[PDB]
Amino acid sequence: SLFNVFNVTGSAMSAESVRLNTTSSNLANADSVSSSAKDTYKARHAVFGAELSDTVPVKVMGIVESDKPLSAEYNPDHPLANEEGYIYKPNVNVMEEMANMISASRAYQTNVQVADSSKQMLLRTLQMGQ
Amino acid sequence: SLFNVFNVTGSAMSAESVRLNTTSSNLANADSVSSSAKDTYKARHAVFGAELSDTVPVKVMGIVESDKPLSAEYNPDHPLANEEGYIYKPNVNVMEEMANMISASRAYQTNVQVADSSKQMLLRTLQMGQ
Amino acid sequence: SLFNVFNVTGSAMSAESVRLNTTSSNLANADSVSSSAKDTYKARHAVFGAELSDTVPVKVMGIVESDKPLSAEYNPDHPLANEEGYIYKPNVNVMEEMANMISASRAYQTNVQVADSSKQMLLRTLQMGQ
Amino acid sequence: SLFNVFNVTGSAMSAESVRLNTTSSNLANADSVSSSAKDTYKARHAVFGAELSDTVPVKVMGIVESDKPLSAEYNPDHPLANEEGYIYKPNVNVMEEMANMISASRAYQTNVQVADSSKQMLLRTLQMGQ
Amino acid sequence: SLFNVFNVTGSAMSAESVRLNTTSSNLANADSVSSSAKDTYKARHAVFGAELSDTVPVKVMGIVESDKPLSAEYNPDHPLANEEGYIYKPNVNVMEEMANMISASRAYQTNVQVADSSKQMLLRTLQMGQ
Amino acid sequence: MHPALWVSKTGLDAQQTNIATISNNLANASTVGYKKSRAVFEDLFYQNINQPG
Amino acid sequence: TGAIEGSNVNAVGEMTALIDLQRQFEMQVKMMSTAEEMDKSSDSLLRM
Amino acid sequence: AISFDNALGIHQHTVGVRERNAEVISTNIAQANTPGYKARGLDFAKELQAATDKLYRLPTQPDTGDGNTVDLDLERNLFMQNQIRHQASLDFLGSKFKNLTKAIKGE
Amino acid sequence: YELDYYSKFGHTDNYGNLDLRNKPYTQLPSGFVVKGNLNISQTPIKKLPKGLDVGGSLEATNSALKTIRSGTKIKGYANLLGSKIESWPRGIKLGGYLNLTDTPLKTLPAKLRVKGDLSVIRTPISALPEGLVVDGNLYIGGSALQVFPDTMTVKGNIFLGGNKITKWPSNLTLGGAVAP
Amino acid sequence: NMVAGIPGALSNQPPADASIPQDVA
Amino acid sequence: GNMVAGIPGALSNQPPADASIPQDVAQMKDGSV
Amino acid sequence: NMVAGIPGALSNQPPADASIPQDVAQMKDGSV
Amino acid sequence: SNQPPADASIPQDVAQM
Amino acid sequence: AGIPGALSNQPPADASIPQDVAQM
Amino acid sequence: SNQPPADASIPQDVAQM
Amino acid sequence: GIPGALSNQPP
Amino acid sequence: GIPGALSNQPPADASIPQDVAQM
Amino acid sequence: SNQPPADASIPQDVAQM
Amino acid sequence: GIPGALSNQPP
Amino acid sequence: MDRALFLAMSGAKQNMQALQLRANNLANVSTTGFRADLAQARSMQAYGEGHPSRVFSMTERPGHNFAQGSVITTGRDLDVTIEGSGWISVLDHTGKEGLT
Amino acid sequence: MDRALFLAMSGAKQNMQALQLRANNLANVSTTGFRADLAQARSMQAYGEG
Repeated sequence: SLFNVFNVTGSAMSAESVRLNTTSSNLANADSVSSSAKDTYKARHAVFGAELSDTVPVKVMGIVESDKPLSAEYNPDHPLANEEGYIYKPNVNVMEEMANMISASRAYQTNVQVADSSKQMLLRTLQMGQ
Repeated sequence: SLFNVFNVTGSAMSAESVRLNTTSSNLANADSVSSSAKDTYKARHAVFGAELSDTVPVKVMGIVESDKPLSAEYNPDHPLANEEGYIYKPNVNVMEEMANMISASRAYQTNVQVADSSKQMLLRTLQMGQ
Repeated sequence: SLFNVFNVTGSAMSAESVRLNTTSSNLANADSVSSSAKDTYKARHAVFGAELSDTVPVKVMGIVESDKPLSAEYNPDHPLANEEGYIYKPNVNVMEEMANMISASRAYQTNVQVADSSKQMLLRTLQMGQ
Repeated sequence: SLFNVFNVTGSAMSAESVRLNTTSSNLANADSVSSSAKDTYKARHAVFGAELSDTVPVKVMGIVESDKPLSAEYNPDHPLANEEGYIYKPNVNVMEEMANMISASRAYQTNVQVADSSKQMLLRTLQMGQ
Repeated sequence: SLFNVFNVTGSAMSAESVRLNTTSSNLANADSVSSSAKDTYKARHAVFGAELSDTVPVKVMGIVESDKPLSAEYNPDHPLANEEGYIYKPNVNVMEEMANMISASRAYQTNVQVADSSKQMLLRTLQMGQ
Repeated sequence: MHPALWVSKTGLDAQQTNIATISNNLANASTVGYKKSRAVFEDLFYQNINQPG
Repeated sequence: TGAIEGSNVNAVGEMTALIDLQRQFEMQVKMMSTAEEMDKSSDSLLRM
Repeated sequence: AISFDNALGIHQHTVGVRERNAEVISTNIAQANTPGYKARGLDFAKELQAATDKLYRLPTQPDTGDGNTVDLDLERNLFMQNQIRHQASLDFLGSKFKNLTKAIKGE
Repeated sequence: YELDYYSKFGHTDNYGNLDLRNKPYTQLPSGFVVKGNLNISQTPIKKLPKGLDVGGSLEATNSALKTIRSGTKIKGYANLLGSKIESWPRGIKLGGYLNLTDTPLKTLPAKLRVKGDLSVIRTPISALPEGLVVDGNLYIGGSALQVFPDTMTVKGNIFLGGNKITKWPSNLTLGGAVAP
Repeated sequence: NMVAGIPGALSNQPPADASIPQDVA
Repeated sequence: GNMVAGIPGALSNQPPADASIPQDVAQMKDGSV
Repeated sequence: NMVAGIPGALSNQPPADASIPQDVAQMKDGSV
Repeated sequence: SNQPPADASIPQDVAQM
Repeated sequence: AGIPGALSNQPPADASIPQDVAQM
Repeated sequence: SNQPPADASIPQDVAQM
Repeated sequence: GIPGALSNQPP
Repeated sequence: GIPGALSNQPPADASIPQDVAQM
Repeated sequence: SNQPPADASIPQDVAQM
Repeated sequence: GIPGALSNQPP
Repeated sequence: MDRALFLAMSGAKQNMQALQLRANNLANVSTTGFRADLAQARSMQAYGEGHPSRVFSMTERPGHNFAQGSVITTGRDLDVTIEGSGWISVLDHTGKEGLT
Repeated sequence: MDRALFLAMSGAKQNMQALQLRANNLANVSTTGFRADLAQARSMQAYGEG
């Protein structure tokens, strides 16, 4: 029904919000050599997935880390330097985060139009019978 | 018999409702890479039908996936990529989804007017001879 | 007989719809150096007519291309360039096509107002005397 | 007596219009060193009143000049300069004029809503009992 | 009882307006060393509260200053300098105040939408049966 | 994402690696027995869109 | 021999094509908007 | 038979539940900024059983130190859906009396 | 090919965790020591080197790992989800849980001690070893197990998950509850 | 006899676009 | 005739140390005149 | 019980950034 | 759920929680 | 199931199998 | 009319037909 | 009237 | 009729004698 | 309340207030 | 009562 | 509803396609031996009953810019550039001869 | 609204603090016997449900 559109579009609104927050944590950790949890932060990605289970909502199935190797930088005098003297920094790519930032915002706003479009159809469907 | 117009207008309301649900799923899954290259989401579209063997109802004959080739993207960083670093994405075109949203909403509300006006003609018929 | 008004407004609305589609094609084909068969697109324009000798319906009597010369562009390396390296493009002018878009839409909507107002006048005639 | 509201909101409409025209005279005469009445222009301001003692109308009781000293400028060769070489300019402050423009315009519009809403309450009062 | 909704949204708007004025006083006093009361200005933050135990209004239970140390500046020739030449300044952080300005405005505007939407529901209930 | 966004992003990523390759060469301008590296660009896959296959 | 041939992309030629594609794209979007605006208006005919 | 309980069906109770649901969503939006507040959800089937409750919503994302589990994207959508369904319930329950009055008066 | 000392350096973080995800490495040198966690998920590695030492946790989810040799020291947990391990060697010093879900595991060492949780979910294992001791939660859901040994020890909850148990241990002390 | 096809934008463009499946068209 | 008066807007909402309102007008804020 | 605290920027911070006063952070649990 | 969700932990050292 | 390398939001414990992620 | 209206062509190239 | 009120007539 | 009006039929052309000949 | 609220005061020095 | 709240009255 | 919605939609969709075609050229400015792709629009009238007012526009690739590229002097023996017009015969991984 | 506003604000705020630490280093170039201060960022995740 038209109410299923609200569930489908609403799921995308939450879905694009997850990717926006993941990108925000990527931009804020692009230069963080250290990290609690004994893990040099690596770029995270939200992998969307259609939950077919007509109406196909979108669900986040889990956040996946980047496969790119960490950026090694020779800083011998740093306390975190290894024997060779290289400290490692996250593999966050700025350009893809900016592209993800644009795409997530554009996709978020176009889901609002569909919810608005379905809202008007239900209101007119209610005016029938009056 | 006494409500032939309602069965046709109502069928259009159910038919145009499915097309909006399909549009919502296409826009909500426009960036769902999922996994592999054949389980990837593809734009779905309802098929309308009219059996002209008075009134010809409109019947949806199932959802059909688009034949457009998948949008390929070079990204040898996503862990769900392939040998050549390509992730195939759904063949959803935003411009055609926006047009379907406009066409579905307006056509759906047009049948509301016809169904609402059809009831008035039935009500006036009861006043014949009075 | 206000039913004649319905014919006149309906013929006017049909004429405006033809003009709108002509404007739509000009905007879409304002940058096309090629064509379907063999002839460069030229800005099309519907021809309205009034067969004055009551009411005078307005009828579209055919589409006539604009007589403005095609805008020649110097694209010498283009495959379709002539002996002098010029390619020709449609004579569509943006400013006048936008005015047609505004004029046709506003003219279309005011004829709906007349038909709706004329529809009411017929109804009040039915209720005359009782 | 909702008609008394029209006397209150309507009075504010005139009162906020006076303060807007007062602002315009201050904006236009912020750099005017001469005058037709032989006295240098000073930032004028309206005075609002409330004769509180049900409905209390707001009335402007007169325009009053600002108490700030005139802004002196060292222009020794100007025809209107004094012995010390200074000319005097109106004490109009840009920042407060912008706030007055924003405050007066918003105050003008918020009284339209009350005057419009009070109109509806009267129309429904006429409809009572039927 | 949708009239209780107006209390919750009305209390929310009051809470968000308090935070905005607190933000305004922080921006205006980010560089103020002196004060009327002989104590350096500290960044202020209104404390929201919820009496959860149906409708739970949000209440402001008081303004609480940030406990971060005052930013000391080496200004030995300043009249207010201490024995070591340090003057103390408010601990207002510019970035966190801009986020509060953005958050307070958006939270204010979304409660207007709820109040307006809840207003329509009550008016629709008045039309029940009649 | 519109495909034009990602096609342009590939160029940005490609030039980013080119800058990093150039930066290393200028860093080792005094290294004894060093060989310069150059980045090689090539176009990616070309796809038929208006055809089902 | 001893040289490598680069690409022949005319950067200005692509940029001026881009700005014309944007304007033509936006004008057609306005045509879509005025098409549904006319459709909404021509719906009170059946609104007796 | 012929009683208001059977004539009105369950539409007499749904209007009340949609009002309670709207109140809770209004509370969630207002308390979105107050730290420590846990988003409250209302179970529709519970008030269905009460006719013939006030649960907590588990977050999809972690907090940021506030402890507030309100997602304003979700609340707006749930408030829009409830308001649309509330009007339909009024239409359903309103027409119950309109048909009932026409049967009695015959006109 | 095989991982070298220089290739090892390019897959290590600041605190010393080796990341080999999707990397085309087939075998690791013997006597391998990792400062922190080890990740060999989705790797074509079919065998772990003898004398392997991991200062953190071993991650081999959805990998091709098949054989682990005895003497391996793992300080953290062992996660072999979706791998190709068919048997668990005797004498593995495991400082954490052992997750063997969706593996072709068939045999387990006798009197095995798991300092954390144990998973045999959807595994073709036919019977648990005698004297099994589990300090955490035991999940046997979807597996082929239907008879427990004479004596076993689980300090947490026992989750049947759907499989039917007919012969319960004679000597069993449970710190939690049993769930179907 | 039936008249079936995908409605909307996928059918209101020239067949050279080839978006509709051949069987459906 | 117990009214309250003053310059509305920006002039009055400054703190009194600004001394922008005339003193005669500023004293009609307590209900005088 | 009553739950409260400073909203906005200060609370949406990691606890290490001691912007929030200690007693106000206590209120964020429960009170009566 | 029938019980409030727990808050979020943002420690500067996970070993101390 | 779906993605093979999803993360877990629970703090590391090294003793309890994380059930937040779809561990199948 | 008694004959159903013919379907439009929109040919890519007119010569191909 | 207002003591500092301005006149609308020429001085 | 209006002079110079366009036609709604493919434009008889050159190649393929078929059009050049049949009126 | 029944008693008009008092005007707020914004002095330069709280002593001379 | 928020412990240590600022007041709104001249110190 | 008016068929002008789809007539304008089909033009807006094609303008995006031409934009992507130009985007690939700018992404391939530094590519070696790369011939820029040309983009244009073709007008295809909707022949049929009624007034000839509806004409569609679809983008196409009429050809490529076969001009000589920018020659880079590297001083390397195994680097060659074609003078003027020409091609080099190569076979790809499929063993299919193609000009480069 | 969305919590990414404060998630990015909590990152921009720390960048200014890191900038202050580097500013103190450059102000102390002429200072005698001054040991430079290193600046680093620690990644801390909000552990919990979701």
